[PDB]
Amino acid sequence: MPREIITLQLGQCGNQIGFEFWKQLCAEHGISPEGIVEEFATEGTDRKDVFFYQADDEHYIPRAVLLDLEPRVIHSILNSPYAKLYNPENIYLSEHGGGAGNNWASGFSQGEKIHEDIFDIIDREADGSDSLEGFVLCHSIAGGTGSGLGSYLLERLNDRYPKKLVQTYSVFPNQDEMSDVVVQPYNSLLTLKRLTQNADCVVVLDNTALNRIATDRLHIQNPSFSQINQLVSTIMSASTTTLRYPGYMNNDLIGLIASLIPTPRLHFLMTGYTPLTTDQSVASVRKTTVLDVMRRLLQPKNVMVSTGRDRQTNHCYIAILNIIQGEVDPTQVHKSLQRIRERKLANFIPWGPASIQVALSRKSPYLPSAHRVSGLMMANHTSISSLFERTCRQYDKLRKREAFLEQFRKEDMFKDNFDEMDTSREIVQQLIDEYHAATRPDYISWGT
Amino acid sequence: MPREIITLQLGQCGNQIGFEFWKQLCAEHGISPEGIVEEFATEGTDRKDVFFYQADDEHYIPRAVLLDLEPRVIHSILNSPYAKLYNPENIYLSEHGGGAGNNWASGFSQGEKIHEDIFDIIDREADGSDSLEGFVLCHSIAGGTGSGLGSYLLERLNDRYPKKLVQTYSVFPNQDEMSDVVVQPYNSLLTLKRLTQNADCVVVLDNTALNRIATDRLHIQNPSFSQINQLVSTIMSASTTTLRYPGYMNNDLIGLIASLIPTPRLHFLMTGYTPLTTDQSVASVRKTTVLDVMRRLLQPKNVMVSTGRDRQTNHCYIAILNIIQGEVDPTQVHKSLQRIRERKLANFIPWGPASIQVALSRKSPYLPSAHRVSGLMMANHTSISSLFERTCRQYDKLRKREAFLEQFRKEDMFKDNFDEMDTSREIVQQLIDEYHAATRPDYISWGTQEE
Amino acid sequence: EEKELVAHLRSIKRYFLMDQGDFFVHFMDLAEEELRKPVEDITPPRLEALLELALRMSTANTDPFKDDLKIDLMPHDLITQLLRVLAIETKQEKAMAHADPTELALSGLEAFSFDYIVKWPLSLIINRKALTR
Amino acid sequence: RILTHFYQGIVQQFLVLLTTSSDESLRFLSFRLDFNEHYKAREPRLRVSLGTRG
Repeated sequence: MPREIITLQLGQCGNQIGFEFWKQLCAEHGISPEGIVEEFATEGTDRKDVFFYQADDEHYIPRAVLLDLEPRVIHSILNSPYAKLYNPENIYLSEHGGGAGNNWASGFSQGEKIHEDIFDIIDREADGSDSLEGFVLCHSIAGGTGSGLGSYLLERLNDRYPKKLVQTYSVFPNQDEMSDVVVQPYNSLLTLKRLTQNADCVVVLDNTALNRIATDRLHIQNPSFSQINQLVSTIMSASTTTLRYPGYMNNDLIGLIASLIPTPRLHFLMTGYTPLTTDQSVASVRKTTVLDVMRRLLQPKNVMVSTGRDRQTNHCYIAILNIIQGEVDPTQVHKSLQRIRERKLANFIPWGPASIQVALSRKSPYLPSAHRVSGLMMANHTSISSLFERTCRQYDKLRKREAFLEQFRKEDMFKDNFDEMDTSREIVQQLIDEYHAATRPDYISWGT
Repeated sequence: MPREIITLQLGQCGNQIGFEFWKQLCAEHGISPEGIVEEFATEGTDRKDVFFYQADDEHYIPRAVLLDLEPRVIHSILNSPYAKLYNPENIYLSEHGGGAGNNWASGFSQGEKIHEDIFDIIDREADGSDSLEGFVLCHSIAGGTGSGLGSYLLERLNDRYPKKLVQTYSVFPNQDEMSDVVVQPYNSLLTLKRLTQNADCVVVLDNTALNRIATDRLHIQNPSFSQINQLVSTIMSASTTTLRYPGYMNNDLIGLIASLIPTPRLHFLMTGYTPLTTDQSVASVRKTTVLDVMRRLLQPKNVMVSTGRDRQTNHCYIAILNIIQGEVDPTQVHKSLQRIRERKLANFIPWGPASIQVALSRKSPYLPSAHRVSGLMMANHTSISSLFERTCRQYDKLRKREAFLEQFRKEDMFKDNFDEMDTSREIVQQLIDEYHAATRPDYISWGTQEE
Repeated sequence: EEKELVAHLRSIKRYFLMDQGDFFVHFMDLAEEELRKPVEDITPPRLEALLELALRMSTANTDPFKDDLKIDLMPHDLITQLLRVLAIETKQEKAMAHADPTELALSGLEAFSFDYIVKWPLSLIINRKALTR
Repeated sequence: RILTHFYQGIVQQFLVLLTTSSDESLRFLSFRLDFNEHYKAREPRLRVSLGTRG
């Protein structure tokens, strides 16, 4: 049986991402907003049971959990056509409806208050899974609900489900923009603490990188939350394509993530997407070759991560996984790898063998694709530390100024001290250094 | 001759359930609201004489008795199209019409007040029944009318028909929900006492489970009594299909339940229905396989009983019977059973041989079925004890506070003491332990003088 | 058309070539415990039931030729089968083919093979040499 | 107890015959008869045959 995945969408940003993801999956699989397979959805080649459950022999219901501490967003979601896609028994809603006020400590306290409800929802969804691998949390690290409640949920899942895998879709705060969320460094610190102690995999979604990509790549002068959510949904779709387009390889999440996490500590993943196109440039289906595809993917303008230009650290890729979707010629893949090696388009770890894995994938048959070939890059690249290093520097800048800490001291999670934030900052600094160390042969002894 | 069955609809909920059941049976068998077989009812393969009597050469009248201590529900039934289904000589109505005031003990006393009329009705129906097997009671256990009248009926059936079986479909109070009726646990306890002492089989219908099923399957946020009644009518139709679609085996209720009740105490059955579909999804005839049927049966979302997640007790199925209706290939049944066993999808009793029974049934030819294949699950599962254990815990919580007991103390059954509640609690404890024991090898000696 | 040569080849790809990777992943995830048993401890009926249950419970149920898929218990372990194959191109092919089955209780993983029933004239394409390869 | 022991012996002999039976349906009937493995738990002879022939 498939390894079912429960999707947890946390806070405003996380819930928007989850909703758009479920919409995109429905569109790709030809699933109606009510969870019933459309008559046109005759291609039974997708593995819905990883991410969706069948309610009947005909109705596929997303294995999606929509979680918010504030009722406004949940009520707005419940007014969409997709209200029937998610199993209502897998939905835990905080009774107080007040949200976390963009406070991680408040989100954690709300999670503690809704702990029973959340774990009841989780168990109810778990019994519906024949071979549940684990839970996937989609949230923002900058808010209160997705950060605080998400951290609480991660802690309780780690304590209660120690044998299940924990993947996260964690939206990280913009590190290049001055965050209006003065406690974002506190929220980010608490989320990094939980990722270090209680998460098994952290997918970093930098809102700064999303805005940068929308401006430079999507030609969006003022990226709306909706446009960012649609880009995120496209990324999630690409990440789930191997579930949605079954094939010979990478048919399971553990197979997908094994190449990205060489050691249990090296569990911080960076993402890449291809082809990156501006909304206006859909018109010309470019006959991109695997070499051409990878070359455009190797361009930072097409990279879904905005890493700062670190001049001091010779950042390098620790590992690369290329998930390519669409019509792919194996000889073109071979030539692409050859050209990448000849051109040294990727630097690998010096302390062990490392390479770019390439997967060729089919597109969803129910959604007409304007592009013959699409691609996801999963990469471990030390320059991703520069995003983490930039977040750490912003944290240190607030902590050194004690800015907005009185509001956290008002909350019980932060009432007595901010030691969790300082330990998180130190751990994130060590993470940045290790990512830089992972470019060096001495990474074998890094952190010893 | 068929084993005639008298259908007893008790109290507001029971009478509504009985009325909707008779409507559904009439529609499935092509019986008019006047008791005449509809022209579409050309499949003379149904055994009407089990549940219906013939009024004339053409008209089959249901062998159904609607009994209530409150006149409102009976009057609403008599204003329905099904007023002509029941023999009026088999109808005994309490003259006071006042109900039990939501008191089970009051309902029992009201049954005692109409005892003579009720037993006269029972005797008249028995004489109208060629081979009356027994009575099927539809009632609620939480109220006064359906619960008290059910207890009275159980006592009087045990006294008058001690050699006949009495099965009930008894709607049990939600044991996981705190009843706002502080004496609801007392009424339920008195009803459980009477079911332990005077009933032979109680089908427990937990209103919490009914609401949950309406919510998950009918998408009803607040399940109405009508939605629960329509689910019950579908269940009754499925339970009567083997009477309406005769075959080689299990063509009668007694044949169906004989395999299900291993010991007199182990008479607590769990039910399942499949496929559960929303009315809108009739369009796509899914080629559901016997394996697909069995797989859907194993889903808790399709079980008509909301048992709590007991983490401490390894509740298990004692036995499972799947009644499947529609086109079934025997080789598909065999492969399905093989796969179910291989996958260990069900835990069976440890003290004796146990398996998932599978029944293949025809659909009614007179009723167009939107589904090629339908299925009922009958199961003995120890988690059903959790409903009984939860009811016992709720009773003890109410009894320890004597809350709202003064209304029951007005009635003779509860006037002097609440011993019926304590006996119900002890019986439910023994039932819970036996269901837990039935997962264990020591179930062989559970309840043996050597629960 | 009548022998559906292309359809037979596509079926072989789906099943013999493990093209339906999710089906095989699910089947192996469910069956590993049984394949972990010693060859003498494997219940052939249990393996067959697990095979049919994975076939029907996976998307392999959507394969129109899924019923042509049979379970084959290799007379040699995967290591012994490998040794036989390595001998196939060597004069040892007869010696490894005639090599007694390894007394080591092969795991079900090592004994696992598929069979495919090909009727004449479609059996002309999936020949015993072709089937063995 | 005596009747049960006789029944278990007869069931064991029936299972032996089924394992020696050519009919697959009889083997499937035997497999159904011990779904809870009550006789297999109670009759050692039923435990040995499946371990030895497989």
